[PDB]
Amino acid sequence: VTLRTRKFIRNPLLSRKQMVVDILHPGRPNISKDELREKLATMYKAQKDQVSVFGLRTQYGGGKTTGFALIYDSPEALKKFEPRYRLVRAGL
Amino acid sequence: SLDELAYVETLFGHQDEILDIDALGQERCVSVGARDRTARYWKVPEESQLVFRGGGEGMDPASAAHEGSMDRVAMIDDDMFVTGSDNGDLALWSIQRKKPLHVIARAHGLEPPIKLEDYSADEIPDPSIIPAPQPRGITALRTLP
Amino acid sequence: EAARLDSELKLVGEYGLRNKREVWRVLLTLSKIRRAARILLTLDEKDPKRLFEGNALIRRLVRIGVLDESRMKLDYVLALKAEDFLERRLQTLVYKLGLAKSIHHARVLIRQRHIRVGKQIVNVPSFMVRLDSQKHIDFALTSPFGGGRPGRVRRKKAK
Amino acid sequence: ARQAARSHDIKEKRLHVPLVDRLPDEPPPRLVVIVGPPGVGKTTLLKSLVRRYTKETMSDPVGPITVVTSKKQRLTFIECPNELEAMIDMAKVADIVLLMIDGNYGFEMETMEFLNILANTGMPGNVFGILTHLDLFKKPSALKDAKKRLKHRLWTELYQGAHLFYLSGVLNGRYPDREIHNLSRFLSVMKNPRPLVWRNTHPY
Amino acid sequence: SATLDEFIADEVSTAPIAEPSIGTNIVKRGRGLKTAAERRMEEERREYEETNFVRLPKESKKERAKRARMEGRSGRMNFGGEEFRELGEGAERISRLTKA
Amino acid sequence: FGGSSHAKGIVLEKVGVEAKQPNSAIRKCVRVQLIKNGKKVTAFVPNDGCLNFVDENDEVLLAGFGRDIPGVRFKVVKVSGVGLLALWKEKKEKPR
Amino acid sequence: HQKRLSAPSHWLLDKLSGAYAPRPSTGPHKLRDCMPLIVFVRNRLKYALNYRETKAIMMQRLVKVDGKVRTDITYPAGFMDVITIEKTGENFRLIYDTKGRFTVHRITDEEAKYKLGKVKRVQLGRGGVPFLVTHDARTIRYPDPLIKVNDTVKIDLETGKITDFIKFDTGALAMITGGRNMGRVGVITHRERHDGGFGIVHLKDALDNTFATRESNVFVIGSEKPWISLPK
Amino acid sequence: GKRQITWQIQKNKGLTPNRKKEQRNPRVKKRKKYEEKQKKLRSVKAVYKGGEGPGGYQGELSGIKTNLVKSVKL
RNA sequence: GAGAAGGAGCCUGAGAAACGGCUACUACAUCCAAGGAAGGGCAGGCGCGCAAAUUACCCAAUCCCGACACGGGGAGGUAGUGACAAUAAAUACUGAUACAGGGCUCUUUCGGGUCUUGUAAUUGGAAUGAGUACAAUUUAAAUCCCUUAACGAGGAACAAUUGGAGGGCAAGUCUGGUGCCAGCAGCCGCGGUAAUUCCAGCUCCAAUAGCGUAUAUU
Repeated sequence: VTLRTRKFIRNPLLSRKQMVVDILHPGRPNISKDELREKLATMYKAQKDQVSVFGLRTQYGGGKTTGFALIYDSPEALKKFEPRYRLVRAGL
Repeated sequence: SLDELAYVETLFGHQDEILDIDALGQERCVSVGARDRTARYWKVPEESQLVFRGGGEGMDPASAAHEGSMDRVAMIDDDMFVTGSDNGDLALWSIQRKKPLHVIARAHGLEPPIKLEDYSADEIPDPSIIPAPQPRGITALRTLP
Repeated sequence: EAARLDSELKLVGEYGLRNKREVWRVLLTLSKIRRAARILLTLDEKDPKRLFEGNALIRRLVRIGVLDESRMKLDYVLALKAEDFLERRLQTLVYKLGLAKSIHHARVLIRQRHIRVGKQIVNVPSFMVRLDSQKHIDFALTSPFGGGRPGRVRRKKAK
Repeated sequence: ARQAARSHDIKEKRLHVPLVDRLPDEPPPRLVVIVGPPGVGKTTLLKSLVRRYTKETMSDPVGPITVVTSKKQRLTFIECPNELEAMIDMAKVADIVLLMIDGNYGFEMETMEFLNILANTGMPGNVFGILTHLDLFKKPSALKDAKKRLKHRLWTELYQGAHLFYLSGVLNGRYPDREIHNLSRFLSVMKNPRPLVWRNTHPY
Repeated sequence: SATLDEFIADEVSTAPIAEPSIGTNIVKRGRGLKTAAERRMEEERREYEETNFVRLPKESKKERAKRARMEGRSGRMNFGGEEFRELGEGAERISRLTKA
Repeated sequence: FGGSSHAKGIVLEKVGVEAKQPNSAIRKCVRVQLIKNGKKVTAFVPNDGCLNFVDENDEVLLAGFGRDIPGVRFKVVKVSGVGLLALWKEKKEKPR
Repeated sequence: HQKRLSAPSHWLLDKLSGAYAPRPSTGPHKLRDCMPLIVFVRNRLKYALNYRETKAIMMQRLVKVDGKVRTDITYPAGFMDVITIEKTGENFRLIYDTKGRFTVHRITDEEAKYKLGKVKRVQLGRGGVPFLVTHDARTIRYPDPLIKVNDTVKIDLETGKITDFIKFDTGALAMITGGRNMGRVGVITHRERHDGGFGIVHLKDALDNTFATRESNVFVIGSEKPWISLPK
Repeated sequence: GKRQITWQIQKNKGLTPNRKKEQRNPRVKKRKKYEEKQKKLRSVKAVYKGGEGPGGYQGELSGIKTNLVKSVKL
């Protein structure tokens, strides 16, 4: 259930904020990235509609999962800067 | 992690039961086990170890004892530390070298030799036979960061 | 070659392996090693190639703890054999470290993944061990010996 | 050397018995048996085949349906009903036999029965198998495993390295067109009937 | 020169080498124990993966065939934790460097 | 023989089914015709109730003999496209 | 459609960028004397991630190369071109290392406003007008008359006018932009004419290593006068 | 309302000769043959088998023949 | 390097003597209402009547072209088959009780050797992957992997084979011969198929996820 965000970059010119996001569910089942976007709306004080996470490789032996969360300054910035398949995976 | 009160990770590599561990404000460890005479500097979030083996090397020569076990550790700064072995050995070490920087034997001297009165139940107490004293060695260590 | 027959059988029986395939395979490993030993004797003493390559190979062998920390010379490098390679074979460590009553029970345990070395559980009983790791072998948390769930038979008997 | 050995092995397999041919210069329409279990859509295969060959949807195709597919030759497609008796009829007739197999169900007894009777009375020219109703599978691993095992069993029953095509769904209520197309591709590339003494001595 | 590199790495260099932990470098349920060089290669793969934090396709068929070909043609065997070269021209390089 | 390992043949006309004793080699001989030349040679079948499988004018494949009519050379492995030991372990029946 | 292995080695690229490398568009700089802008931003400076990412960032007017916005993705940025990005507000110059590979200097507008461009050729154009062609293929109408070949010129880059010049001088620190000893910072100490073609100079470093380099591939930077701040 | 096939025709063994557990696992068969051979060895030569009994010595618990020499004559 | 049915001539463009086109000649060859009219590629399957690797999917990444942020890309990468090899490895673990008394081995054999072994006995324990699988993830989308909740071994089953040696037989069959013999072997017997439950699943040996046989032969 616990999280860390190493290697965070502002990306001001792409208007996006990039953290190497490590999420750890010890003994819990897998993650539900949409719930992760909900949680990271709160974790970095945003809304769920301008955040998008991909990557999401759970390590060997369960628990830790490495993902890549992208926080845009606007959901429209996400719309203009986001990949098509990533948008429809988010549900837009 | 006490913040969520959970287990996060373990580390193995110790041939002995680990006797002592010291730490600092960074994400590292140092951990000594006894009969291997070995300190281990744990690089925690990358999960590596740095092995450090002691090999202990006007008095009777027999009383001088090598590094029997490896009892206490004190991490002083990010790069040096010290070990205390129960044969009275006090050894400053560097991360940068494989070798101890500086060890001193009989850090608390030798033990008092026992009486002939309790060593032998003889009406004649003879010092011709008597064991050599063992080195009064380290039970505990501390340092301030 | 009835001697070949009985010798291979005694190898398996003393260490309860499965077939002469696996036994011949470990013998092939030994053959490559003793080939190395022969070559490094063919170069004469105090030669630099000999010094560094032989020091290397001896460090390799003592790193996997097969050749003893006592004896550290090319003579004993020649003198090693299959019983020693089987000694550092893994399942033997479960039996000689007192978790499984029998070598076969150890084989079954390794199948259903109850022991680990360091972190990860192991399934292959021919995972060679290292001298530096061999004492760090215990049950995993998910196995009822180590804990976790009590098991399916305890589950059904409670049912 | 090894060239000579391999080549004489090749001619060795190139040998058979010397039987006489008796096929007229305008040979009759060679026959395709359609055969499967009950509830298999024997009917559906007939429908989709005749549409691919004739552009004409038959809402209820029965009987011997005869179709040209090359300037040399032509076929009569005919299914068996669900009786062993008509199965033995079309068995003693046949020259090429499509056998259709049910997927998630496994094998049907009449399927193996007919396989046996065709085996005894004679292996004709060509036999192919179509594994069908494949969209009754949630699990890709399950589907691929079933394909593997039924391939192996059908191989040792039929002969080594057989021909077993796959038919995924039922699209318009008709079939998948690409699958039935390359099916027609492999079956229209034709070979002479194989000389069974019955079909080279008598009239039928 | 690799044997020489290992000797100067451990024996004469008064600087201890970082060892990875025991259970981490087990590859697939025990079917692999990671050696130092390709373990470093794994580290290089992961550090590139976190540089641009992109995902990769796991090694494609051509590089797979290539490295398996090098293995099948290669005089090096990964017995346990260690690698084992054969004893031809690398050792002759040792001989040449020592004459130098 | 010849230049290849196996050879093909028709079986011509069985002798030795008039053979009196059950399992004598003069039951188990059979007369094959070598196709590559047209020869008439003499081959074995490894059991009586499988000689029963070899019927006249059914494709028959012969091969060597390695080990009471001493020195017959040939025995028969695949019958009509299926192996003899197969038929006689009753794996797959005979296609003619 | 060339390979990543056929890509030249002075602009760097790892083993994971796919087998192909983009070819640079034609322009002021030469083909093998180019690092494309995408290779700059996302492969060397990693500011974007994808082809379409870099594409979009350049479709919007956010970057200006040498004071002018550039939109084509593979524009030639060969040597000591200044690149401003106003969002971070940082400018970059493109030099070599001692190893002969591309290096990028972060810089502000104070040093970024000018360019030390190497003169290629002076001529007398139509209307008899003297003009100047520099290494950046920039022409200048009516230069100062003293500047002949093998001199460099400090250029305004906003009006683009002459701001200074350094004469070709055996006694001036120079930079190597070609050949087998490419990218070696040292002082011109001698020059041999070799009239008949391919004359050279003798150039020692700061630490007593003399070597013979061709006046074609030489490039002066200043007598001492580090007019562009080399990284320490 | 269909008709299944059986294990037989799914695995056309037919007229194979029948075998045992001991054969069917080639792990087990070299366990027992190793056991019985080691038992077979316990006929000819002499194995060590621990010390004298923990309760004590109890005679040569299976007889002594006098007139039997088991010495290799060198 | 040479070519886009064959020679000859011509046409655009920055770049072609594109093989892109036109024209003639030649040569096929299509439809036709007979007057006309268009047109010439690779891939595949057979190639004896008998045979063995997808007719998968996407431009997601990298790269390329255009009025051009979007469009298109036969590069590229994703997936499927596999005893041709090669790799790791299941098809079981372990008591307790009862009972039986031989089990086995051999130079040297009408003779010796060594001591706990077996039982198709009764029962107790645990252990579980293969299959099955909710999901979540992965991905262009899928799949695989990692995780992972839940089902999930008592033999007659979640059914290991190929190969050779040998033992035992009938109210059965046949070939010899100075009665009982001796051979060959023998799925056949009197009856009997919903009948029979027997060497009750015989013994040995080798390799066992494989292994034989012919031929050439070294």
